Amino acid sequence: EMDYLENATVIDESALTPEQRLGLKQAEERLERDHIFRLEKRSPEYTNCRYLCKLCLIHIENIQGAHKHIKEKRHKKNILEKQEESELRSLPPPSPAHLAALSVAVIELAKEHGITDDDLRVRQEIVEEMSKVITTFLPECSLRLYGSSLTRFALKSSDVNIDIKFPPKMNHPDLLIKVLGILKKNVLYVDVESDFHAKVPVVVCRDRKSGLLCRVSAGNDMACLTTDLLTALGKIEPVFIPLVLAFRYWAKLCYIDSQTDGGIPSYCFALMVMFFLQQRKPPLLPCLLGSWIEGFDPKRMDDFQLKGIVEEKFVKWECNSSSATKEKHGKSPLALETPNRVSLGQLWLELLKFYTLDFALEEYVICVRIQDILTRENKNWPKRRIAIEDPFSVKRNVARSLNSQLVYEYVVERFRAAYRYFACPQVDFKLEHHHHHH
Ligand SMILES: [Zn+2]
Ligand SMILES: [Zn+2]
Repeated sequence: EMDYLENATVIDESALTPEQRLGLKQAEERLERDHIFRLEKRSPEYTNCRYLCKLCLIHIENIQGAHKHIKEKRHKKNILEKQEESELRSLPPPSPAHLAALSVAVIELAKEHGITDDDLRVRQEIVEEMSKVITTFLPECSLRLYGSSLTRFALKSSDVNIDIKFPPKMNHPDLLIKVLGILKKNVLYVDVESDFHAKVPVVVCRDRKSGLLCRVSAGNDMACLTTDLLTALGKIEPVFIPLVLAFRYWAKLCYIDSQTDGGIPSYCFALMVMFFLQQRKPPLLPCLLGSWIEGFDPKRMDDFQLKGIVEEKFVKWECNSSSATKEKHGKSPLALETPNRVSLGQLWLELLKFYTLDFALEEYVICVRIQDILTRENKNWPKRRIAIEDPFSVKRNVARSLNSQLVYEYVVERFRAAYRYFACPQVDFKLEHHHHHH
C-alpha cells in the first residue's frame, strides 16, 4: 500500500517490495521537480530523516507532507521571490535615452529641491545672528552649523542643526535650560520649545526671517566631525550629494525619518551611498584608511580613530595605542585622481543594483574606512539584517535603528521596488511626498 508508505515517517528500506521501491523512487523523482530530495545521511540505520526542500531549506518527514508543503505558504513565497530575482537579474541594459533621462532627473532633484549655496548662506546667517543673541548672555560659548545644512544631504526645507561649544566648567542641562529661556525671550524666533527626550537633546525654535526650524544642541562634537568629513567629500566629488538625495527621497527611505531620529537613518543611508562609491569598480571616492599608512594592518583597524579635516582635502587619523605603524597620526586624502566620467543615471541604477542584487547585506559590514570587505565575524558582530560601522565610533553599528522587523523589511522592499521601477522606462520622477522633509 502506497497509502501507508506515503504517510510513514520511517521506512524499513529492506522490507520494501521491489515494486514498492519502484513506486517510491518514481514519487521521489516527481518531488524533485519541486526541489524536494532524499537527504543523504551520515550514519544511516533507516534513521530519522527523510526529505529536504532545497528551496525553503526545510526538513519534510514524508511524501504526503512534501506534497502539502509544495502548495503551502513558505514554498509559494520562495518560488515567487526566486522568480522576481531572476527577472531583476535578467533585465536588459538601459538605453542611452533612459540613462540621460535619469541623469537629468537626478541633478534636477538636487538643483530644484536641494540645499543651494545661497540656502547655506541663509543658514550660516541664522547661526551668526543666533550667536550674537547667545554670547551676549553667555560669552564663553561658540556656535556652529552642522548636519544637512553643510552636507546638502537633505532638501531645501530641512532643519538647521546648530551646536554650542562650551567650556568644561559649565553644565550641559543647565546650559540648554538657559538657552531655552534666552531664545524664548528674543523676538527673532517663534515656537521655542525644549526637545530634551529626543536622542540628541535640543532646543527647537523657528527662525521667523527664513521660516526654518532650528535644533540647537550642545557639545555634539561627533556630529560636527561627521558633518565636516561628508561636506568635504561632497565638495570634492559632485555625484555624492545628488546620489544621496535620490537614494533617500526617490527610494522613499525618508518614510523612516522622525524628528526623534537623531538623524541616524539618513546618516546610515548616506554612509551606504559612500560605501557604494568606494566599492565601485572603478571607485569614485577613496577609503579613509589603507596602505598609504606605513605599517597599516586591516586587522586592528579598530586601533585607529578619525579626526578633523585639514585643507578640506584630508582627514586626520590617530593611532594612540601600540601598533605596527611608523606614525601616531596622519592624514588621508579625500580625493581620487579624477574618477572621471560616469553619468548620474548609470550611477543611480548601479547603486540600486548593488544593494538589491549584488551586496550580501546580511553577511557583511558596511564600512567606509577600508576597501576590504568585512564579514560580520571580522567585526565580531551578530549576523542578520543591516550592519553599518560608524566611521567615527567604530564599535557602534549605526544601523541598529534600521533593524526592527518593520524598518528592515521596508528597506529591502524599497531597494527592490526602486530598482525595478527605475531600471526600465515607465523615468523623470516627480517627488510629491505629502509630508515635511526635516
Ligand atoms: Zn519548499
Ligand atoms: Zn519623503
